[PDB]
Amino acid sequence: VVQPINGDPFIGSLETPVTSSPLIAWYLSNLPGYRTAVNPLLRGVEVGLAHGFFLVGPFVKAGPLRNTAYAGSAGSLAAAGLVVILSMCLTIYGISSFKEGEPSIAPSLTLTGRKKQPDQLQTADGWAKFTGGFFFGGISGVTWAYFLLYVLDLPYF
Amino acid sequence: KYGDKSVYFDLEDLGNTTGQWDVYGSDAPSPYNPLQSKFFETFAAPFTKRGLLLKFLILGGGSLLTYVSANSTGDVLPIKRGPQEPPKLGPRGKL
Amino acid sequence: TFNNLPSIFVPLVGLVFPAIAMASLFLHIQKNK
Amino acid sequence: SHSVKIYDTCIGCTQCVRACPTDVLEMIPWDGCKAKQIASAPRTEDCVGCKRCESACPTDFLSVRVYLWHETTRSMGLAY
Amino acid sequence: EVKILVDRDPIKTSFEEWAKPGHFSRTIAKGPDTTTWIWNLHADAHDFDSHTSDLEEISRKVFSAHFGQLSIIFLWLSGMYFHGARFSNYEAWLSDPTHIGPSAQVVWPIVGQEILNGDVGGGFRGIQITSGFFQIWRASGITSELQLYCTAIGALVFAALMLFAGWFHYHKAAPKLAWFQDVESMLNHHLAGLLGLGSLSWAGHQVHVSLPINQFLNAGVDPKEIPLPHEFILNRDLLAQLYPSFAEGATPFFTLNWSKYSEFLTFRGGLDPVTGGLWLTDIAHHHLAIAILFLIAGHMYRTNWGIGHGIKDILEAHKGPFTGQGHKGLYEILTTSWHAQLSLNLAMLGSLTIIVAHHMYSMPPYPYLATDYATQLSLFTHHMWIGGFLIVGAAAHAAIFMVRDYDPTNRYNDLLDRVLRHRDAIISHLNWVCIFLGFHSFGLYIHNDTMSALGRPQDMFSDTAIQLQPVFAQWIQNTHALAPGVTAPGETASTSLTWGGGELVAVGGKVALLPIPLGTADFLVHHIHAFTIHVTVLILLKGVLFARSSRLIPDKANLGFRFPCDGPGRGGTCQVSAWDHVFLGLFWMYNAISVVIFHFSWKMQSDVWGSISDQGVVTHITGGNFAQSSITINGWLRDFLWAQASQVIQSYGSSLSAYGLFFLGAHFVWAFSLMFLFSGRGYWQELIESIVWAHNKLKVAPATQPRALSIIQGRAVGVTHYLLGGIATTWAFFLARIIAVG
Amino acid sequence: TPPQLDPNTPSPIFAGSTGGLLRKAQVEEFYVITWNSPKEQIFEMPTGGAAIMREGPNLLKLARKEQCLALGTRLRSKYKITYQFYRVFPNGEVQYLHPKDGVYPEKANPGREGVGLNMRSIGKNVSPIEVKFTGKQSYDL
Amino acid sequence: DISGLTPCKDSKQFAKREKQQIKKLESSLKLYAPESAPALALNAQIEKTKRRFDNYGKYGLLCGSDGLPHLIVNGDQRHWGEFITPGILFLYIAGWIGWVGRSYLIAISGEKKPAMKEIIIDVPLASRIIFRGFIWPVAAYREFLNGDLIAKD
Ligand code: CLA
Ligand code: CLA
Ligand code: CLA
Ligand code: CLA
Ligand code: CLA
Ligand SMILES: CC1=C(C/C=C(\C)CCC[C@H](C)CCC[C@H](C)CCCC(C)C)C(=O)c2ccccc2C1=O
Ligand code: SF4
Ligand code: SF4
Repeated sequence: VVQPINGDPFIGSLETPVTSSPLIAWYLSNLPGYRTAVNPLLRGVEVGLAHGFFLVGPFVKAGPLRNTAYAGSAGSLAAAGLVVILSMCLTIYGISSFKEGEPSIAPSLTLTGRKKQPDQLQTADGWAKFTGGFFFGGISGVTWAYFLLYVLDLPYF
Repeated sequence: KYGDKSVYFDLEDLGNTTGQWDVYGSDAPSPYNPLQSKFFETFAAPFTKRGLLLKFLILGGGSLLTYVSANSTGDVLPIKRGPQEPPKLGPRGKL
Repeated sequence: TFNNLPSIFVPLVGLVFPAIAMASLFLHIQKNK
Repeated sequence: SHSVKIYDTCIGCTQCVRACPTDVLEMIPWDGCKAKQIASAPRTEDCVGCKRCESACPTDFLSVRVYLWHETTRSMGLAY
Repeated sequence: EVKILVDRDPIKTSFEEWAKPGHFSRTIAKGPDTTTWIWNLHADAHDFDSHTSDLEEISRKVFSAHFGQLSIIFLWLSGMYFHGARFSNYEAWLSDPTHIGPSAQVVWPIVGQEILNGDVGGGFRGIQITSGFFQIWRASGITSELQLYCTAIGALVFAALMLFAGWFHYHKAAPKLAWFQDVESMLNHHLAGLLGLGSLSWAGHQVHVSLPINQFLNAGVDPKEIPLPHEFILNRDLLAQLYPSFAEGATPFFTLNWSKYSEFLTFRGGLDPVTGGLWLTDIAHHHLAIAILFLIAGHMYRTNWGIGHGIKDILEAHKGPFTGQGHKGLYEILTTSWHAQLSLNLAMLGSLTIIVAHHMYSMPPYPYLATDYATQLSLFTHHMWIGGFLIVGAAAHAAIFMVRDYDPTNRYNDLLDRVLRHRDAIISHLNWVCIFLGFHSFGLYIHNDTMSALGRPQDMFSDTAIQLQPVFAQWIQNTHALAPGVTAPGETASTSLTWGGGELVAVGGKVALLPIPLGTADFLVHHIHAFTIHVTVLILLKGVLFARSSRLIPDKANLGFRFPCDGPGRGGTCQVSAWDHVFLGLFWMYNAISVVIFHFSWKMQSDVWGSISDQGVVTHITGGNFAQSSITINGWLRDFLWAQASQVIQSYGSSLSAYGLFFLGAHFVWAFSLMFLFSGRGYWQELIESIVWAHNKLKVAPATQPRALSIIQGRAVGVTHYLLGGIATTWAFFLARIIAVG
Repeated sequence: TPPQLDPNTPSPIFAGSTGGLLRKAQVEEFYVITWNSPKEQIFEMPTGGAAIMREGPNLLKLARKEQCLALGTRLRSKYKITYQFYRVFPNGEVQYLHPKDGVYPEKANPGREGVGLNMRSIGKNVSPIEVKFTGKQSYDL
Repeated sequence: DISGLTPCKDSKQFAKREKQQIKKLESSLKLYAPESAPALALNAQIEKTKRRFDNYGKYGLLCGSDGLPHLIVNGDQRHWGEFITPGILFLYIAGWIGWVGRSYLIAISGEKKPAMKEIIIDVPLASRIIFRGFIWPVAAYREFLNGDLIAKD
């Protein structure tokens, strides 16, 4: 049931039932980290939305004043602050890695071996688009979950 | 020939021998609705410029942080309240 | 507003200036002329 | 990368080369010893710095001599 | 078939090899060129796989060495029984086993050390022991120093017997490899005969000796006017008056009417209220049932006849859902590697020692053990340390198997190859879960410290704060508190009282195991324990898997199991060997077991151990401060280390002055170890060469040239002194505290 | 001597391990070793595990030179076969590496020159004050 | 009375320390029968304590405000017995040892493999050499004057 990676038994990995299952290869390929054909901005928006929609949870329900009246009103600001930290993080990552105009450093071909087009996420402008998408989608998700925490009634976490 | 029986050193196809495969990179087309995509492409383009995003995040995060700390009343955080108690004397009178 | 000045500067030196310095020095660390 | 300089006190025992796990060293012909050979060091750029060459050099102090220097990915023993 | 397979006189008994030192190898049987020769002599002293490269001579050597170890253990037992005979207050302890400190050591009055002979009680001035041997002897129904004296002579007889047996099985008539390599017979005998008949004969002792004498002592009887055990055997009216089930005889047994034997083989769960131990009827039934179990288990493997199993036949035919095609070749490596077997056996023996500690604190099997808090603390602490050490030895010997006794050409296994192949996934996920565990346990402690220091106790991780309750362990306690009513109706009370209920078996003014509660602090410290265990497993399994090759040194198996490094290259390879990994796993086993015994001592001193009043309210030693102080490291520093280490500093004067002294000296040796771990051989060799100049200038130059310790030997001396000093500090602390408070 | 001109020869039978070419092959140089095994047999490969090298020519691609030369010494000492490995940069230009003259480096083949060789005892090196404020060190005169 | 210290036979704190230790021993003596063996050992310790304090009284020990015998190691004759008369008795014995183990090392210095006598000590040779260091100071003195004490490299 376990198989060497792509048949090649001298690359540092293995085709297991965890990393090579069709359910996983469908899930881990159709999520915005690996949408190599679409432009990096839309998938970055998806990533930011998914990461800001939930980051408000820990800050609002475990924060320093979660037991007060400004529980969500301050936890959501804290999550927006972490989003403004992490967009800065991605920004400096893209600045240090890809300078201004180089071609993509991504894996060129796929597992089978067909000449797939290089992922534009790993370019300077591409990762910059990803940073902008992450920032916008993260503030979007933080504010949307702030909207939902007081609008929609849940028994909470 | 990389696809031969136990040959993994095709020298002209050095991406298959080095392990340059995209383990999960799908070249499948845009899944989102094109109008939603256009909305995000127009509304997030201002954040695309990196040199103008780093400066913006620095001078916006620092501004919001030095602002929300300043106008934070004595109900959010207690350091801005004060003692709110009679100050007790130290040892040996006060010294 | 002089008891409010610690609230201005302690974040600006402790959170903001460290972010500035860490970002700038990380760029200086990875630069290539 | 590193700097594996050898000295003329070498006796041509060929143990520094038989210990070298990166082929930094190689015996050449020479006329300064009973064995008529000495251990050169062309592939210093492949030197990891393990000093097995000088943990096998049977001289009073040493003939082969590893001076650690600028560390590259070949000299930092990196398979990644 | 399984023959005897021995040979006569393989090695000549003589003192010629006593004379020439280091005879057992090639590079040591020449003489000392340096002083490293001595260290390499003692280091390779029992490295029999290095002396002779055949399993026959190795196996003879380890067999006779096990005989020497058994002679030593019998000699030590003879010593303990004898010191309990002539240098003890065992009679006075039997008369009053609640206010008389168990003492079986007296010091000589020479330099003022006579004050170590304390007022333990019973007209006896001596050292209060903590081995619980008095409790064993009351569980055996001894009641006389003559019996301890004669079993001491018997243990000396057995020590001489084992020494003669080692001499005979090395020098006069030694087995050959066909005798050791057969393991179906070894398992069959060690199951049916050693552990089966051993438990059977102990159950016979208990049924015939321990139960009557302990029932007499519990009823209240001076141990002098108590009938001897042979009177219980011979005089049937006596033992029949104790248990009328004996009046019928073994026709209850042979007609399978065992229901009438339920007067002395009860399943009476829980502890004996009169004495705080377990019910010796329950223990006799236990050893009997265990005897039946191991006796039917020791007839499983095929030895010489047609019936049975082949361990090869089992392992080579064990297909399954997850890599069952493997398991082939394990009979080869385990019957051709003493290091594989030593690793496996040390792992399971140390884990059993830990199980032993955990089951002796909670189900105290000996009478008046739970109320001798020094005995309980010392036993748990001891067996915890022994288990951790034995597991770390399992690591060392797994590594020594991986380096030396591993040949994929001849002795190939599918499972071990599959483990070595994805070993980086193993160590990566284990490193990750170690980081995760370190954070979400110790960082919880740091959060608690910060919040309590910032004046935010509402934000701590506690029961009066953010609660991290052990729901699963609490649920297990709820079940086992209710288990004997529905799931195990044969038990009148639960297996232990740590679960719950209105059960508090006090024997005097002492508790003996009320139900241990599990709060937020217990969650925190149990995750600290899982953490320290996982980091120890990380270090040790990492040394095991990377003993042979890595991305750094792909020829490590050619460098050996126990080598310092491969030089400063590759950045540095300082502690790359598997020996260095067990050397670090020793420090982490120390951290693990030290926090384990700290959890134990504080939890018992706060929630269990204490006094019981005439109104019925328990006053603990520390006072229940584990749920509020053991959430912060400042509380461990304050309410545990600073608070409980008051009796070890006030120890000076009273008998416990030695524990005071052994505190500081232990504190020293630990620090003395830091001279070795931090430093390196080069500085000390250069200092030594300056001192050698100073000696050459006085014609006092030695011929054994002074060399600084080997790098590996510096690390060994360091970890040795470190473990000694830390463990002796904790031993002094524990014993002084618990002998001065309970 | 002319190099041996690495062909597309087969590889050993190996079930795969976590010791292969991660990123030092994608963007930097990786290595490849070729050995002629007279018979098919099992051998402990340096990336952890145990592979079965085939009869005739075999080829194994490794991540660094120490893996190649460790495996080569184990082959030459245990199986007594003649190994020779290369270095292949990610653009090509396979570099012949190990023998460099056809004969192993322990043999004093003529032609190879003296490089990294001081014609002095080791303690006749000048002090660092002599070479201070100069790009040279005390072991390059 | 040097260094502001009263003698110990006159110091009230010294006698108070004696009485305190004696009462501490007697409070442990009450728990045992007066004819029993622990009681007799405690009484022997009591007489040992009493004569210890008496002997520190009579031997000129000086006691401080804490009431403990202090040692005056400066050179005053009254207190030579505290440091110098033992100290010489050390430097003799110590210099015995080093003069023996050195001499032994010179006697096994001229062997073929002299290291197998470091780990396997020639008991006859060592017993011949041991008493050479009885009157070691004159041997060391003369060897210093003859130059045989310091190797000439
Ligand atoms: C590591 C242990 C630990 C833990 C658990 C906590 C927990 C907490 N701390 Mg404490 N703290 C710690 C260590 C820790 N601390 C240490 C070490 C220090 C000092 C060095 C402090 C100092 C400190 C201060 C000074 C304060 C806190 C506060 C807090 C609270 C709010 C944290 C916050 O902003 O939420 C943000 C949390 C997140 C962003 C976490 C997201 C993680 C998600 C849930 C992981 C999900 C993974 C998912 C399962 C992956 C698989 C699925 C995927 C594939 C989809 C929270 C109760 C605050 C407080 O008092 O509130 C009570 C506060 O003011 N902490
Ligand atoms: C007096 C009887 C006698 C005599 C003359 C010999 C003579 C010999 N034996 Mg045998 N042997 C004997 C008894 C004897 N043995 C017994 C009783 C046992 C069972 C343990 C053995 C088991 C045995 C084995 C397994 C081996 C020998 C070997 C040898 C030879 C080497 C001896 C040597 O250098 O070690 C001298 C060593 C010592 C004197 C050390 C004594 C260690 C004892 C047993 C333990 C003491 C531990 C102590 C309590 C703890 C330390 C405390 C301390 C810190 C204060 C030599 C021919 C070896 C041989 O020929 O193989 C090449 C060998 O491998 N012997
Ligand atoms: C049913 C018979 C039987 C019994 C009782 C034992 C018992 C034991 N064996 Mg095993 N063994 C057996 C059969 C048996 N063996 C067979 C058939 C083989 C060949 C396959 C082996 C091969 C074997 C090896 C290779 C080793 C042992 C070891 C041990 C001892 C382990 C230490 C221990 O648990 O201490 C508990 C201690 C005791 C119970 C005290 C023992 C006292 C009695 C007198 C000896 C036990 C009976 C014994 C078999 C001798 C019979 C009489 C003799 C005159 C022939 C233990 C005493 C190990 C050991 O310690 O080495 C010495 C060891 O290395 N045995
Ligand atoms: C069943 C138990 C068992 C057995 C049979 C062995 C057997 C062996 N071990 Mg293993 N080992 C064990 C348990 C065991 N070990 C445990 C529990 C640990 C963890 C600490 C180790 C860790 C370990 C390492 C790390 C190494 C071995 C090695 C060895 C071999 C040679 C040992 C030697 O010659 O030293 C002879 C004996 C000594 C040198 C004496 C040791 C002195 C100890 C450490 C001091 C402690 C004594 C005391 C408690 C302190 C107070 C003393 C007092 C006087 C002040 C031998 C095969 C070595 C090996 O095979 O390498 C090739 C090796 O490197 N072992
Ligand atoms: C107190 C001393 C100390 C500490 C903190 C550590 C910490 C660590 N050791 Mg080390 N180690 C130590 C002593 C220590 N060690 C000693 C004395 C030895 C002697 C042999 C070793 C030997 C050793 C080995 C051999 C191994 C470790 C491992 C580890 C790690 C496991 C836990 C982890 O990562 O969880 C999370 C981190 C911690 C629990 C550390 C404390 C941090 C706390 C929780 C709060 C953090 C606050 C937060 C980050 C804010 C920071 C401030 C901000 C301004 C940036 C961690 C880095 C293992 C490892 O690296 O692999 C996993 C490993 O294999 N250690
Ligand atoms: C202190 C120290 C030393 C020096 C330690 C010495 C050399 C070992 C101690 C040897 C003892 C003192 C030798 C004397 C014992 C003899 C048996 C002589 C007995 C005769 C009388 C002294 C009784 C190292 O060599 C070293 C090496 C690597 C890492 C750390 C260290 C390290 O910390
Ligand atoms: S090891 Fe030393 S002596 Fe021997 S060949 Fe090499 S340089 Fe010469
Ligand atoms: S410091 Fe010591 S252990 Fe580290 S590389 Fe150098 S010699 Fe080896």
